[PDB]
Amino acid sequence: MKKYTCTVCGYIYNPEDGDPDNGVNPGTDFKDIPDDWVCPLCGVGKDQFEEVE
Ligand SMILES: [Co+2]
Repeated sequence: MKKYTCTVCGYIYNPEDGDPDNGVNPGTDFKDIPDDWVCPLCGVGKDQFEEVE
C-alpha cells in the first residue's frame, strides 16, 4: 500500500501505522479511510492529500 502526504502541512499517512487515535486502524488503505477524516496535524480534508510515488 502507498503512503500519502498532506500537501498543506507535510504530514505523511503511512498505511502500516494508520491513525488509530482517530479510528483509522493499521493496515487501512488511504482510499478506505472515512471521507470525513482530516489531517491530524493541520486539520485539512483528504482532498488535499496526494500519493507519494
Ligand atoms: Co496537514
